[PDB]
Amino acid sequence: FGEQKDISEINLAAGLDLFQGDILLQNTRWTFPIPYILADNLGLNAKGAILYAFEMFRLKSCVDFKPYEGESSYIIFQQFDGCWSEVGDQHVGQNISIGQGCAYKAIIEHEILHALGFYHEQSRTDRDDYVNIWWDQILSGYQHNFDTYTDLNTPYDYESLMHYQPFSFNKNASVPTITAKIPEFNSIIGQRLDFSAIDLERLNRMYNCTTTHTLLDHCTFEKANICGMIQGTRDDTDWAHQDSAGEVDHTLLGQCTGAGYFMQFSTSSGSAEEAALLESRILYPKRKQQCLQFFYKMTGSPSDRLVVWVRRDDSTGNVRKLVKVQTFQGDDDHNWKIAHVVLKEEQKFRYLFQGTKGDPQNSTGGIYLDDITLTETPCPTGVWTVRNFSQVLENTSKGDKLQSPRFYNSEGYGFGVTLYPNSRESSGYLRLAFHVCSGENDAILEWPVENRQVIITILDQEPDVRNRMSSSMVFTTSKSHTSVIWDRPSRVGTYHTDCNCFRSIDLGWSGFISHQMLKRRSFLKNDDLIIFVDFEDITHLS
Amino acid sequence: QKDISEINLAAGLDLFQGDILLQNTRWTFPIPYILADNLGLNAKGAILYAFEMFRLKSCVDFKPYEGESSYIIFQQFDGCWSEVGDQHVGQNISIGQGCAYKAIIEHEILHALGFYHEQSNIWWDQILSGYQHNFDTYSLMHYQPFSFNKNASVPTITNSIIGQRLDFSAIDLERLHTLLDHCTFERDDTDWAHQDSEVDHTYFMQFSTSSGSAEEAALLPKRKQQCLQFFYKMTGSPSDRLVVWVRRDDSTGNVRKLVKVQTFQGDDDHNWKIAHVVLKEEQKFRYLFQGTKGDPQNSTGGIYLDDITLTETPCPTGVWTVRNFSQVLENTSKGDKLQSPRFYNSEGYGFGVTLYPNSSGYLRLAFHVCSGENDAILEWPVENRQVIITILDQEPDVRNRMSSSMVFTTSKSHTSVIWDRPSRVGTYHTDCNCFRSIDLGWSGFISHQMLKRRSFLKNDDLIIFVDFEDITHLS
Amino acid sequence: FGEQKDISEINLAAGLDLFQGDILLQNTRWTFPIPYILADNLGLNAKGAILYAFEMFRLKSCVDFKPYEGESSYIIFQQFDGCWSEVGDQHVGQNISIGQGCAYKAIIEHEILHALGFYHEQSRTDRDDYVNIWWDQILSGYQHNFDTYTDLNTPYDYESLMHYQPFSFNKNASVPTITAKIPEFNSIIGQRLDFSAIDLERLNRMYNCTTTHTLLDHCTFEKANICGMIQGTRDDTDWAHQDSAQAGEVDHTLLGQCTGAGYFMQFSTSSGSAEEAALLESRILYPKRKQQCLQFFYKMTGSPSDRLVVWVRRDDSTGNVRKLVKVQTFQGDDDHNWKIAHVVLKEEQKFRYLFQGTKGDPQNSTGGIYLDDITLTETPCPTGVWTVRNFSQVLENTSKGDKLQSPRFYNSEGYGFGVTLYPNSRESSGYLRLAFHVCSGENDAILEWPVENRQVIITILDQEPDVRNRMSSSMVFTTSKSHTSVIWDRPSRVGTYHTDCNCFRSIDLGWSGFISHQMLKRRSFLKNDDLIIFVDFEDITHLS
Amino acid sequence: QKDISEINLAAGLDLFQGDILLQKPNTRWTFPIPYILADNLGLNAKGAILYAFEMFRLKSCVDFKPYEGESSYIIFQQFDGCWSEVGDQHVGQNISIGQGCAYKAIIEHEILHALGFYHEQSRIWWDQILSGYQHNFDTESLMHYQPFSFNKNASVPTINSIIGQRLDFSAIDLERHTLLDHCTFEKRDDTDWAHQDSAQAGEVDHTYFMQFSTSSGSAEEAALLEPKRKQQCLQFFYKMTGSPSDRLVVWVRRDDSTGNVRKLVKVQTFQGDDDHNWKIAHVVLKEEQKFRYLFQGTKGDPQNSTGGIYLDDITLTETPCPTGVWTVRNFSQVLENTSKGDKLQSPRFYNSEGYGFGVTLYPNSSGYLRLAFHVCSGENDAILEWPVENRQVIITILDQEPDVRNRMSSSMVFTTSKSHTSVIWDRPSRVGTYHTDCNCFRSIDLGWSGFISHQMLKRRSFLKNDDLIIFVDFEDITHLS
Ligand SMILES: [Ca+2]
Ligand SMILES: [Ca+2]
Ligand SMILES: [Ca+2]
Ligand SMILES: [Ca+2]
Ligand SMILES: [Ca+2]
Ligand SMILES: [Ca+2]
Repeated sequence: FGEQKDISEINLAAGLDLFQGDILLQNTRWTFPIPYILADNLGLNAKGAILYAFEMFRLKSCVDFKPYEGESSYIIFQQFDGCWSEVGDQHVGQNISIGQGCAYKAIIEHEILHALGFYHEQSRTDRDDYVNIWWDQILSGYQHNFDTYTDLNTPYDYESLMHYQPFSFNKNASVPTITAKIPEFNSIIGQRLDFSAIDLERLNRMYNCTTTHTLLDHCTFEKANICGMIQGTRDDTDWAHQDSAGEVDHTLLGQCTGAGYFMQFSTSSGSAEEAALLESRILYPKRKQQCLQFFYKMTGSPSDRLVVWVRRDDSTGNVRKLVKVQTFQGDDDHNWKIAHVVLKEEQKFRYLFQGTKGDPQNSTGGIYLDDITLTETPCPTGVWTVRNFSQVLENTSKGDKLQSPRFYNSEGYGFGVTLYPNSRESSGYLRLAFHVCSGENDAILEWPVENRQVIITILDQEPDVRNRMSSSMVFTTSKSHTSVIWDRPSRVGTYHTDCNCFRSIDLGWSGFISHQMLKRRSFLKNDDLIIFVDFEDITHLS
Repeated sequence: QKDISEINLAAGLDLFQGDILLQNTRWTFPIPYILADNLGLNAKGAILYAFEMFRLKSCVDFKPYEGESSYIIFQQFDGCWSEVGDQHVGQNISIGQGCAYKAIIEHEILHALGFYHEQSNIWWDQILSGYQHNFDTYSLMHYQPFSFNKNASVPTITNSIIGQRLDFSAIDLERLHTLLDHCTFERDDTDWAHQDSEVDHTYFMQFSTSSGSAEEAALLPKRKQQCLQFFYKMTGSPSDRLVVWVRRDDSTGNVRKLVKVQTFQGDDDHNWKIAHVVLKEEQKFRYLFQGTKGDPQNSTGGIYLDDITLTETPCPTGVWTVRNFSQVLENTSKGDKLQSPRFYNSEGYGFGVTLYPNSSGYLRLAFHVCSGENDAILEWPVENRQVIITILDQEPDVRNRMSSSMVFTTSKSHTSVIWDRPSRVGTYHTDCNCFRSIDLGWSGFISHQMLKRRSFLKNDDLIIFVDFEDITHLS
Repeated sequence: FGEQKDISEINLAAGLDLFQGDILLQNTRWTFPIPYILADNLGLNAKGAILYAFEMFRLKSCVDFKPYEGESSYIIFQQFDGCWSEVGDQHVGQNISIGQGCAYKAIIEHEILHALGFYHEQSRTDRDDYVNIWWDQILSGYQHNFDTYTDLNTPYDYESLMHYQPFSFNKNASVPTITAKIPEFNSIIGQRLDFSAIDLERLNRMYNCTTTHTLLDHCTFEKANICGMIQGTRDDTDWAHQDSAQAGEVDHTLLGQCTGAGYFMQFSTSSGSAEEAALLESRILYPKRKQQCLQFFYKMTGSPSDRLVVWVRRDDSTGNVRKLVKVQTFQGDDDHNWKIAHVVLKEEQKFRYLFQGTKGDPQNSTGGIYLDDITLTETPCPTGVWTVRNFSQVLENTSKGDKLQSPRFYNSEGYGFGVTLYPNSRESSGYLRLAFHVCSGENDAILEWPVENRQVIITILDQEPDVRNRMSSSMVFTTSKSHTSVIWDRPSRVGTYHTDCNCFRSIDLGWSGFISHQMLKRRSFLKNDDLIIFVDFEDITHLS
Repeated sequence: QKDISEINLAAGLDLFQGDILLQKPNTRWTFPIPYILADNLGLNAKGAILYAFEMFRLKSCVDFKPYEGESSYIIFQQFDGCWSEVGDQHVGQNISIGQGCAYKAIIEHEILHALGFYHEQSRIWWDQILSGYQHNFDTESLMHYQPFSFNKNASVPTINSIIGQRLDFSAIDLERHTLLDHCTFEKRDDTDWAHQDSAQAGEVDHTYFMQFSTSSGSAEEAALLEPKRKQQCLQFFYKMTGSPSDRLVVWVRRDDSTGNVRKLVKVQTFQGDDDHNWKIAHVVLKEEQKFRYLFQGTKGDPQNSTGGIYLDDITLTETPCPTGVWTVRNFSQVLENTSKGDKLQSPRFYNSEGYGFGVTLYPNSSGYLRLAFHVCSGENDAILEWPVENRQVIITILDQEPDVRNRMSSSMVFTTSKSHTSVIWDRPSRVGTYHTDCNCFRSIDLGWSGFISHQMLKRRSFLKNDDLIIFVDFEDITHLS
């Protein structure tokens, strides 16, 4: 794929001269939902990436989008030269361009923020206060892209998705055109992760947003009211709200004395098959599917059991009907784990955790919970936790590699992630690459695999899913990838002993994230690197 | 189970032909219906079960009475009766206590749909005085041999079929929504072979596993939910595997998106078997069987399929197949018993069936609740859950089936309360490592003559379906 | 004054039988600003208390209030029997009653939340999951006030100002009618401090609020961008940003409870040349009133010759922020603990606040200037501020009816006054008593006596840096000729002499149960073991 | 400072009566006069014109406002010479303020022409006039021709020591908005202020005076004696012979917003010391609604007091107060005892932005007094901008006359600029000389060697009480750029 280029490099290479690089110039605030059209010229990877960007907006703001219906104003997405947009609505159909390199989540989010009404962060009048502009290092004629002019009463943000990178319109790669007056920020400006917390604040103050479209419930256990959860009465005992005073919480990891709370069910005493029930408050879903994400730990007997249940409506408006959803079992890990459970609730319901004592005569520990989130989105297909990443990074040379355990999609395709901690082609970067694995389904499946989107995402472990800045990369499997890479691994795959399976050649972004960035933004919380991977058919957008 | 003529005689009624109230005349579907508050919750659940049978075997449909010129209201005021024919005005149907059995309910509804009795030799000298007019002239709709009878030693009508209470006969259905597909058979590496009687369960489809490479394979709605039923056999390696897949629409009108639904793994029972798979398809789709070779050298047989059906109904919560039932019925004295495996419902209650092949001249089934790993999250005593026990008619076409069924609702009135948490009221059995409740059921569930009568004992297998569902929402 | 009564007791004493104790049941959301009328029957203390409640709404939400002027829907405040309101926007007229005894901040805030559209927390459909109703302990014929009657995806709030106290409609004072299922919350339910965080979240979701009318700036320094502040270029050095991990350093935001987190600004005075300085400066701020209060925490361990100067830079009338004006000077002294400062600004045009540090004699200084927890609000600064050191040790070492007295403060007119604190209240076991008194001073000959129609507002500062999440306890009264033992005549006549001020103090008047000890220990009121009290004393004759 | 006739002669101009432009029924202005300050007009000249307009508003009903497109507007520009068109032309008309015309009395002259006036010139030493110019003599006043105007030989006047003054308007020039209150006293508390008639030796008025005695009664006994702009200056003369513990407090009572004036705000406190002479006080008021000023006298120690508090000559103007004030006692003795180049230095004064400054006085400059401004290092220096530029120095010798119509205060103005070198206005610790009296560096003095003549001081009331009172102002005018 190659290193992701900045929008200013793309539009310069495309021979454009729009105002401020990506802004085109031919009462101006939208009324939600914004009508959209994905045009036929727009490539399949770009269509998929645009719909992934819309899910981020719904998870983090009140912004929403719909297919066209004969409405007054609308956004048409097309594959023209360069990445560009027209700032604010303009009352008859406006056009966003995404083409020949623009198909990245953060670049599409950027072009949509222009259409919502935002200008560049560095375009504000008070740039001369926060950043230096090296005018002698800007390319000839392109100085006009650094001119200024709108009072939402908010501070200047170096993390803003709407900021230029240190090397924008730059005549020699050795010397940046922009530098921060606070030196720590020189490696922050022009990030391509996600919306900053100040970007979401400004979007919400401009559009009177007070709630998001796809977040139902969120609980870190840090308030004594336990987020309005309730304890069972028909069960033998109760969950204790503990305060981190030989264990640490996942919200703060014991870095704070007193602060830091988690729920515990002690398995070291009492009768076998005694249980404790923790239940949510009544929730009202707005989609057919939800993902319950939580962090848990087990140290007791292997026979101890954390079961996830739903109690849903009886169709008469009484929340009485139980259903058993997933079971987690005790083992030898003894560290905090991430769990995902797919719910499918179409009517009002509650989520319940049932801890149960398996062998209390041979247990000296228990079950722990922290950091719950419920979203109205699909759950990540594969999740890979690399323990002790800092030590992995210090013990590996350039071009040493780790491989995930084998994973499987809904159709039954097998796949995995290869991690190189010290990237061969990019010194000081981590390289992630995607490979297909042979499996028990290879005869019912189609080959070569095509039109499936791969989404790889490094999780920012921030407890509030709104403020997470997770790094993501996306691609679509195509016959144009040759060495065809995606043919049945049996014919061309390099055999591996650890799965008794054939792995395809791996085609992945050489620079996924810098080592410097990995250190910050809670990505390596607990020194665990957490990678999400999705592999899904997008042929229906064609 | 008492007869309708007995129930109405015991109620002290004197209706036309024993169960008709005499106060064009054909319905327009769906029939608008209202369930009265007086009507029992157990009766309401049984009435819904009867409605499902009507939709499955006939065009007849039932809808809530939001507004219509004519409709049916079900009452428990006095005995069991139904005015014959649509009255052009809202009519009335009575479901007497002791007549909640599904058969009795289907009978009353057949009168509302317009039927008179099938009999309408008669021994007039054996009839009760003052009831001879119920035998005047002018199947589920026939009198029993001892209807209005004065002396149990002699019948009023002459035999063993008449006044059956299984289901609609094929003639009752001929004289009168939820079936999608049915078949008796009469990109992948290899094909399934269509083969002839290695005897058919009804022709059958065979995928051979005795040759070639490992992991070679062969491939063969109006509501929200469906049940796929099929018969299968495996004789190859225990490594061999039958997989059930759905291919569904991607919403562009293209059935392409695969989803894996169930896997069946080879095992040492080499007989034919019955499987149920729940499909949850809300758009157009296909069901696919993937056969796959697990270890060809070790394998000396194949995978076989026969008697497929797909219905828009919930799959049975547990299924038990008692093998060599003729030999079981011979090998058991009165009060010898068999117990099913430990099944579970959606709420996680554990349960089973106890069978006593010699009850006199009847088989006896009884339901019991087993302790399970969910006993702490569950509610006790269990109430307002309906139990359905059914003996399957193995007839492959679901329209033609006359499956025996019985029903009851768990209630604090059942004492010896039988339904409290089994660890406190029940007794420990080593064979499940579990506590079993007292067993409650019917001493007369089916006659030994009946099991022989309608191919229930095909392959000498007896197949029992059991369901245990919360019906509190009807209250 | 006595103990503050609950709204249920006040209406029950008035013999009323309203819906849910305080609702009158004669598109239903308001359009801001809400038109209001303060009726002629409404007493002077109630008028002053209602205007004080409107300033809380403008600090914590987008709610705002304006004069009648002939609009179709308006709130009329009147002095009928009981404390009660209608619910929502009638669109014709709405009466809210601030009866006798209703004139306390949190009661007026409650009635205004009813008019904004809120019902009680203990009447929700899910309630029976979260609290127990002891039906045998309710008074005969009042059980309808605990019946169940709006879904915003918000959880059940025990802290809600809209929740009933444990003894509401109770037949026996020893047994509660309500108890929380989570047992810690039994002393939280029915609090009368302020809006909870969840109360404000629900108010803001229901009205599409994203900002507040009277907050201009806030900064705790916990983000490395220093909340949009900038360093000076014309000065001699820079302010550092320090992490509280070093021995002998501690941030005011988290007080080292967290480790590897907690930040403050430092200017070192332990080296360099005399009269070197450093500037730290705000973003460009746009005021919407004539007056502002800058509140910040500071500490000075350096030479008593070191100086912290607050400056403003304001617009020159060309639209360029260039004109400097000097505002306040703070000097080094021997109290090395954290201190609270308040500086009044009077800016009518866009401006920037600046802190200048200055090194005086670094030859003999081993310390420096420290800053944390800045806030700027469009409200008048507190007239007097009293910090009681080691309060937990004071509370343990004092007996019942021992006392402490504040320094002597002055109001704008020049009246001298102070606060008397009794840590272990005589009349209210487990409470702290605060009481006001007037002190003789150098202005007693120009001032009017007996002092009447002035309003006293006493507040205990919650110390939470983000002003939207403070739950400060506040109490109010108006000086009146009825107060006799007249208490408010010139202190040299009616007072007693005190050797500590060489002055005369009036008889002290206030609330014996000002706050419970359990409440002070729960929230940030005793942060660092400093208790911070604010007091105000202003003329409200113009509301008459 | 040169005369206007010399400035227009140096420009080589030949205008009607030397400074009137004639462009060709009855014409006369209707106030306020609309005006424009042109972009070509230098920064010192813009500031000097605005100081001249405050004199018009302080002394007359004349007023000035910005352009609104009416038929008549006056545009001020930097052409050659100082000149004007007499009276309203009924169209836009121009005033020229050339190089050297920035002095207030020259601007006041050109404006008097714009209002409509002619010189008092009337039927002169013809043999002393420059060849050809004789027509400019055809037929205290500011407009009166200077004695040496249109003169061929500096040894002899053409036209005695009063004529052609450049102080201010005479009373007669005013005879041909910003004063609120004025009193010379000549026409809840414990006791009263005594109106007193100067009948006791050693107790004489500054002009009758108001007296609060401190030699009897109890301590802390008191007596009380009780707008079109946002800001006002209360000027008064006071004296305090009593205890150093005695106080004079200035208080304001303002409208409470019901229309009743009851609220009291403490404004300034003045404290007794061992200077028993009359002092001049300035108190800034900031009143936007109706109000009363109050003086509270208070007895500090009646057991160690043999005197009192005295007040005289109150005035209240809707203008900023003077930034710094200096009172040179016994000037007549100073002027006799000093030689050429002996000096006195003012106490350090601070503007609103915090720049430290002062004045140097040389009493014998020949026969003139020399005043010069300097910047002093102070506690703010690190935070201030340097070199200081675009701040306007005004130095004024107050004519002590209590009625503000009758004052003729000598005033000079300049604007700090990088062009001033010997840059004089850089930070005094870099470019100045250190002094032990202030413990501070002082920048090089810049000012006028001929600020006023010793003759002019005697004629006016500047030397009342043998006090010379100097006012100084140092304010940012960058916004006029
Ligand atoms: Ca936690
Ligand atoms: Ca067959
Ligand atoms: Ca801090
Ligand atoms: Ca600096
Ligand atoms: Ca008096
Ligand atoms: Ca006088």
